[PDB]
Amino acid sequence: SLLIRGATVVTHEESYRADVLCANGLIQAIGENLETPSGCDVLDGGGQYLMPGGIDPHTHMQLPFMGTVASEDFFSGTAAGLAGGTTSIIDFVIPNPRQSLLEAFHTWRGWAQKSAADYGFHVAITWWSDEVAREMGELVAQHGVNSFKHFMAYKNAIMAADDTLVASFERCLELGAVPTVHAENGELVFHLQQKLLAQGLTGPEAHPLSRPPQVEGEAASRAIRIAETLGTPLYLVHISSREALDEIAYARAKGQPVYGEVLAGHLLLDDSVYRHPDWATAAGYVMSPPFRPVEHQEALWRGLQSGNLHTTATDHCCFCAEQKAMGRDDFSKIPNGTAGIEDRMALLWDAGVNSGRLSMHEFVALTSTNTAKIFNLFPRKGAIRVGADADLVLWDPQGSRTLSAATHHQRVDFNIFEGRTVRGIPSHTISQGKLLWAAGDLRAEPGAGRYVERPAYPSVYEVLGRRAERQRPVAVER
Amino acid sequence: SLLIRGATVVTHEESYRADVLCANGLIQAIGENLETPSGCDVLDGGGQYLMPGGIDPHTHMQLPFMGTVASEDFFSGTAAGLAGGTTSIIDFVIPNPRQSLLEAFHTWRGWAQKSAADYGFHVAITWWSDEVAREMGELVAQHGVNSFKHFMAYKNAIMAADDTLVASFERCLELGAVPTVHAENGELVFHLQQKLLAQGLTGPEAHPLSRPPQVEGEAASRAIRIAETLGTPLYLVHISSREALDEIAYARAKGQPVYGEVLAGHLLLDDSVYRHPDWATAAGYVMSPPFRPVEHQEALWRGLQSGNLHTTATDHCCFCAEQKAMGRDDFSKIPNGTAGIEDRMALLWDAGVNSGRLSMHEFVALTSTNTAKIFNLFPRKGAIRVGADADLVLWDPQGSRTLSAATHHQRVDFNIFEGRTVRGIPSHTISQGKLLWAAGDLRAEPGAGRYVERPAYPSVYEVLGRRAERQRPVAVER
Amino acid sequence: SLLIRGATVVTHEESYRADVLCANGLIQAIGENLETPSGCDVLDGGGQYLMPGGIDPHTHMQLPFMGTVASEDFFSGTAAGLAGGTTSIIDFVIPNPRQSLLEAFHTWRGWAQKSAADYGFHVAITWWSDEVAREMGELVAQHGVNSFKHFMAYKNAIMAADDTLVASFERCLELGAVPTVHAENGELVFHLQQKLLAQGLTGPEAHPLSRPPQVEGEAASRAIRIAETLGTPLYLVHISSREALDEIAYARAKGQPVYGEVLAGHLLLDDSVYRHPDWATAAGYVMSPPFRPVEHQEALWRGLQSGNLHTTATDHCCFCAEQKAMGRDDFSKIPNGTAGIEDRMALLWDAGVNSGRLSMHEFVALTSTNTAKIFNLFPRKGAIRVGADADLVLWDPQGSRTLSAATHHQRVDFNIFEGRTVRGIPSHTISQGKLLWAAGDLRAEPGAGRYVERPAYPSVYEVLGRRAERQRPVAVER
Amino acid sequence: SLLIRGATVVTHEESYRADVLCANGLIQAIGENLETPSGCDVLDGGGQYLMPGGIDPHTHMQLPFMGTVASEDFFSGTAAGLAGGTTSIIDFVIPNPRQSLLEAFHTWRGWAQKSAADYGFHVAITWWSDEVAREMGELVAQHGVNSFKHFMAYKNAIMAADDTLVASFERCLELGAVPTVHAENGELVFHLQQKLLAQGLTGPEAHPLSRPPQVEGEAASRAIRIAETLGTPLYLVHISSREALDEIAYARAKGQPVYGEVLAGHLLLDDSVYRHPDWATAAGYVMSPPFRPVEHQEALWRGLQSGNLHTTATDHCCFCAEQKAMGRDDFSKIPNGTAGIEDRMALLWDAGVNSGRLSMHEFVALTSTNTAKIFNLFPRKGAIRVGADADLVLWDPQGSRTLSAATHHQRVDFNIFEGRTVRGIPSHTISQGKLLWAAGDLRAEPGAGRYVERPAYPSVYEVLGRRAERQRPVAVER
Ligand SMILES: [Zn+2]
Ligand SMILES: [Zn+2]
Ligand SMILES: [Zn+2]
Ligand SMILES: [Zn+2]
Ligand SMILES: [Zn+2]
Ligand SMILES: [Zn+2]
Ligand SMILES: [Zn+2]
Ligand SMILES: [Zn+2]
Repeated sequence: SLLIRGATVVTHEESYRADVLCANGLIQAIGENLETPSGCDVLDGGGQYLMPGGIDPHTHMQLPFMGTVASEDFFSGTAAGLAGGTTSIIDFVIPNPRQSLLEAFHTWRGWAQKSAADYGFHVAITWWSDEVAREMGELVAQHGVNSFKHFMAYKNAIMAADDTLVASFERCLELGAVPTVHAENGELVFHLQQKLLAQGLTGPEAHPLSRPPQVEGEAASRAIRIAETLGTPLYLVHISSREALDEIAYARAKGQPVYGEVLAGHLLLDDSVYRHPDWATAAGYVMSPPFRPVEHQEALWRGLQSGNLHTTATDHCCFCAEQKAMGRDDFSKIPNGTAGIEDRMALLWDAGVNSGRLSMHEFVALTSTNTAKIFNLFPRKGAIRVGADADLVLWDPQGSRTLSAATHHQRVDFNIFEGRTVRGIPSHTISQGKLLWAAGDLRAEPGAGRYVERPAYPSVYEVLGRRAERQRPVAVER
Repeated sequence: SLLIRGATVVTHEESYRADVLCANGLIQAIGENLETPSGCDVLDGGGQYLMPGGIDPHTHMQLPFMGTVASEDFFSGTAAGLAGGTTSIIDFVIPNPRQSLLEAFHTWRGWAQKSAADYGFHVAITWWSDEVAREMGELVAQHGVNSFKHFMAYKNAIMAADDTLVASFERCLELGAVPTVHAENGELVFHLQQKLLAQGLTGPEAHPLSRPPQVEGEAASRAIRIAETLGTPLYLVHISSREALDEIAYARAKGQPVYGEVLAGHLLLDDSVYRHPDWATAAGYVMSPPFRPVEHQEALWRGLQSGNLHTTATDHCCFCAEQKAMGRDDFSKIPNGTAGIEDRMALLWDAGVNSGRLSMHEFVALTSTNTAKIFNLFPRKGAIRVGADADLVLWDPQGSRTLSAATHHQRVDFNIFEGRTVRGIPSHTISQGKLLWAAGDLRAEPGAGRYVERPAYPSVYEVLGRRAERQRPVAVER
Repeated sequence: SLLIRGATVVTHEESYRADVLCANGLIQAIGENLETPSGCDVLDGGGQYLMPGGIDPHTHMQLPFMGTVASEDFFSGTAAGLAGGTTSIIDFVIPNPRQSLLEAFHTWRGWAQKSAADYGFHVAITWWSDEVAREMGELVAQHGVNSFKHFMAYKNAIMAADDTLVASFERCLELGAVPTVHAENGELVFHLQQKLLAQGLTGPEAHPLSRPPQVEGEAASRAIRIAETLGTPLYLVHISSREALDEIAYARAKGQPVYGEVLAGHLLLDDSVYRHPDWATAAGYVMSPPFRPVEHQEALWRGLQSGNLHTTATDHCCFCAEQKAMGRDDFSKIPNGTAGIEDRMALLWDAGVNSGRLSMHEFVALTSTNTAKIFNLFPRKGAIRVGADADLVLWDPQGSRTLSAATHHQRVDFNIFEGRTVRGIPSHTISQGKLLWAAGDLRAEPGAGRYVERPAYPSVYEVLGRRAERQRPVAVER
Repeated sequence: SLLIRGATVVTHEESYRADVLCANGLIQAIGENLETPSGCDVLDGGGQYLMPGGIDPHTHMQLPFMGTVASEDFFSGTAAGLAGGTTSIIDFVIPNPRQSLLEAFHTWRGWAQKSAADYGFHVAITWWSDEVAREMGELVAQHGVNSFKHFMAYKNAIMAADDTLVASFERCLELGAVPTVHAENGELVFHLQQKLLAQGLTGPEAHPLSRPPQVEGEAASRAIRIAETLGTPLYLVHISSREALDEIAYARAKGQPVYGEVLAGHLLLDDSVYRHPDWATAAGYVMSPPFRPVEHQEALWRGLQSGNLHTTATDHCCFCAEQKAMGRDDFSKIPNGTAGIEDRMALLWDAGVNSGRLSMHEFVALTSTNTAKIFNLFPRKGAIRVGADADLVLWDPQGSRTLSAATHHQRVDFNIFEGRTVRGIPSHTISQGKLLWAAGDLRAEPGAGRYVERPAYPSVYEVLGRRAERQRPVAVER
């Protein structure tokens, strides 16, 4: 039991002064001057904002990938998220091609058991068969999964060509699941990788050039039009480019339910990082899609302000220096990914709220609420109201923090925002009504987190069903 | 006290089964299986949706205009809104040029005392001076006004040119008031009127021709760029054209807070109505901006679906055949306006929700919540939650109604949708906790409604303030 | 706008020939041979007195009371007032014991929405608690209330005992509010009722005997000495007895601000009405305090001439024959109250001015100006001057009226001055600058009236503050 | 022309912030921020109260009386008033017995010529005849007299017995004039003087004992009951006693128009002053009626608070020590009279307003407005309104003054309030639009004052006529 007193509550749509009482993992009461019940502890939020805790819908804790295993595991990752105000995640079960989805699912459940805060899974469709379709049904009905990931890159690995995307998206529709997509054209990437390697361009500066922005635009257009065609919603992960974002706006402008995710890295970093002359420094930044020329960062902010990008995530996929160095003589073999779970909320607040680019309300929407609506977890999560999960962050608008690999809780030796100072930080993080992060002190305990099931058929399927019924074809009499 | 039992509650975000208890003007409790307190009636809403009652932010009850007085008054018009599910209105105080705003405000407050449902005012800036600027402050500080209308058409009457728009918008920023605008280029309208009359085209068929869609798009661009330049939000009334909508989309794509209102008539009728062979019929459709060719309807529906249009309203401004007939020999003298307060919600439900263009949540957002947020009345209005005003509509998705001047409650002899049959209707309407419409029985009572005051500084001005500091000029030294 | 021409202006202090221009709710100009602005209507007031319209600070429109509801509602009652030259009222919010003051105020505000002329509210303190005290402060700071009513009668219902009277009067002093009192000793009344009923004396003739004059004198004494002890002003409603009037005179002769109100009915009728041979007719007169032996009348006229009574009112509280008949076998169950709003001015004029007891100036003082000063509405009301509200009555000293239920506009089947003919009548009544009564034609409109907010700390509080300083207790050292 | 800027206007009934513009002897405008018209001087009234100038309706400038002539003359007396905030006086024409009234009038007009501020006369009826009766008519019709003084004391000089009172009062009624009376029983005074002196009690301490309070109460009773009987108003000068005040209260409580004037001396001093061991000090206080035992002072304050005393004045009748000393061996030969014209307003303000005994509005009523109303000069005087005479005083509540014969401007060697310190004083005094007292400086000019006519029939005669219509006695037939 925990009563937060004196703060201003801030939701995705309003702000008001009120105390919030938590017990048994839930919000119990919200109102002015509530009394403390005996047993309960008190937290003074005077001068602070109390917001729904962050949901990071894009994590890869201890992912085996590109020859190795991410250096952050489910506990260290989730604990670091907590230190940064993030209170739940959604990670990805990634079966190898031809591996049973269910078997990969149970393996991933075993790995995620050590989570310190709430977690769930998307499941990736890395090959296709009747078995796959059947196992998707089983995951939805029995394992609380309602979203499936598709990768349009990684040729001769896990790439889904059209036949798969069509068949899988069709199945998603049958199941009321949300297809999500990593959108980059895998043929062009493969092709550009070979050509650049053949020219002797082997360093990280080659990485951006192996996948310039139109490669992402193309795949997005494609995913979106497959989606339009089969009558499914669509969530595109890590949008980095104007081209991809413009495809998103074009589709929403026709009334299509398409949602975009953006990472802080793509909002704040440009592709000059990859030309850095220290190898390890430049490789620190190697992720897909890569950081982009500067005109792209402002397009993405505009996307957030105009309602064409809807959520923020980190794609938290950590590799240490020695692991990155696997691609020392071949950039295509640098394990791809950057850390960011701890730093998402602060970076977005600092660059977005302080600048007056975003409101506090949009900050909540973009850090928790939209993700929760999209994946059918609202108002269980991403909401301050009676009966909702007690996942909250007490935000100190004038608190200072300098981001650094020497000081972060992320178990990785590199921070893409090394040396950056932000104003506005999580002074306290509450998960399941417990205080897990309190002014410098992290109290994450392995296994405290719960697996979060997400029901099928978010509400967008209502609307889609009325549309499909309205446009059912009818034969000419004769 | 009134208990609405057995319905599905539908808000701007979600749908869930619960009972809602109203008393003393407010929603007191929401939940399943609520007990009936002693002395409270019960309403059975099984198989029905219970939604916030509609807010129509654009009405002109008993307006004196174009040489006469609108045939619907504040009583009959609010009563008619109630019969159609609309529970509050915002109307316009329109001073003559050189007439004191406070004086016209007090005349309109006198006329509105007969309202049967909650009501409020925007106040129009029809001329400029220091005194006008002073009176604006007093209206905001003392009389619950937080928005000011400007007309960009009506040359040689109430048109505001650039010098007034600039001075007034600047005053709005200082006061935390939202500037709203009627966007048509008045010089062009004037020119084309003169020219059509010179050509010998004096009939109603000449009206759309006198104000083609680019005249709206120009003026929209202008007011929008003025707003951008001075750092204010902007609300555009009765957007009817692709051109204006495209200007709004363009502005919003750059992060600018621009809002757009649309009428059901502009969503559903085209300009063929002006060619009707019966003079009075043609004249009945005469309003500004006029009905447009079909491509514009489609573009406006997509606007609603993409979030570039935000509110619905009616521009409820009623004149009977004998009043319209004042322009018998000169289309420019036909009093401009049509009726719609009663029909807005069902028109929109029937066209948007049954077709699957809009979800029920977006219907709620477009008919109340968004208006409420924009004008700083949320969650007092547009919300089903404890403490909120008990303004509600119970909606029968299988009910039917044919729109007709023979049977509508609007005190006017013409309906622009004569003969249209809708499916999905308001079975019951509740205002201030009272059952004012019940399945064919209208129980509106003169005077019952309250003047609704709207606090200044909706949250958008906070964001703008931070934005302004960030982008302030900095002198060169040295 | 309204030009009243050729009348003699009669105020609380002077009479002079002048024309009076009304526009925008207010008196715009006063002067000899004013010019008629175009659009303005002219009212010919030749040979008439133009006085401030009547204020009746004691009404109970549609009161639920003694197991029923008054037959006059806020529209019918205020329309009737207007026809009788009365242009505004103060009515009473009467919470049930243990009911929130705010909740009652809100209910009453909704019932008064239908009022046709300006109206206000006193709020009754019918029980006591910290929350009552808080609510009193809120009514005063936000809801325009500056007077609180207490009942010393009605044992075992809403009686305020001495602990409540002290606690409330002290709270009124804190808030700059005026305490008002219904002064009868509830315990004596309770006791005499039981006694008379046990003797089998069940008819209306018992009603006066159940509450003889000394019961009023005692309560008045008590409320006055409480007020004196705590340092507050005091207003005593409906003074009917020599004894209570002598208590007011005694207090005032020691420099205490005590005000007294009187009804025309206690000026003009005596207790023989209760021995009427027709049950229903005797019952028609039952109100509290009841009508008195005849020497009380003459004492009250003298109160008015000496400045020991200050206001006139009606305690307008209407019950039809059927409702009175609820006490057919038990006088204590006959609903208490009589009608008067329409008749007060003419009755006072005819008995007071025509006989020469009172000057015309005293008549204005007693009918509007004093009430206005006492409750902090002077000179907004009860004054003829530029800028005051245009609430005016045009009084024809040669006119004549026979009072009758058959023709009065009060919605009740009984008039306590049935068959009385008066000389000097209101020919026209103007409220908010509109002509609402005119030579026999009532043109009152539902809802037209406005809620009139009354500020705290009328000027008697400055004097009491300096008194209190001079009387401060000085300690002796240790 | 004089603009008085930034003061708070204080009247007999309200206060409000406004400037006041005077020109041509008159108030021209009253409003917030008035422009200084050219030619006009400006007076900074910031932080001060602007009030109608005092009217002293009881002065005896250079009166021949008790074998000598009053040491103050019309110029020095009116000058002194100005310095004390008094702007107009009413003095007395006192003809000798058998002397023509017109004759004494013209002499007194010659005397009053030198006045520095506005002045008028009452005329004393010191004997009776058909000629006296005729001349009274002439004085009212041609010389702007509307009030006649009667002396009930001074046996064997100017005393009017009952037959003169009756005939003069009846004649006042025929002419529309107001009877005023010095009420002491002359026979009892004469007897007591004789008896005190035969006892050898020749000192000033015998002076009070020669005319104890009941001698005043008796004459007041008698004057009142004459007025009542003949149907006239009545103004009683210098009331000093409980007894007389109680007769006033009793008469007013029968609805009779009787007014009471009081002097600061009788509010503030007691009879112990006549016992001072120094002869000439004790003789300084000798006037009629004498100062009284302390209980009379609190009773008079209460008469003022209760509305049984109506005006303040001074009976300004100055004699120096050597003239007083004429009664060194015989108190009955001490010329009677004290000074106070200069001190009235400050004494009343300090003792009445600072104490919280009176409001500031009451202070204005008591120092000018009621006198004005009573003698038919309202609103020419005693009023702050457009068209009134610009007689005004600017009051500095924080100013201080110590009253001394050594420093006052009154041309007399004695001050009955020597050494008394007052808080609240007139800083500036304006008469006929001109600043005559300012910052400690007097600028009075001999002859500047005008003679002020008072028209007959003040409105009290309207009420009285209504009564006399109703007293038609009717013969018996059945
Ligand atoms: Zn990816
Ligand atoms: Zn990823
Ligand atoms: Zn418009
Ligand atoms: Zn409009
Ligand atoms: Zn009562
Ligand atoms: Zn009452
Ligand atoms: Zn005298
Ligand atoms: Zn005298």
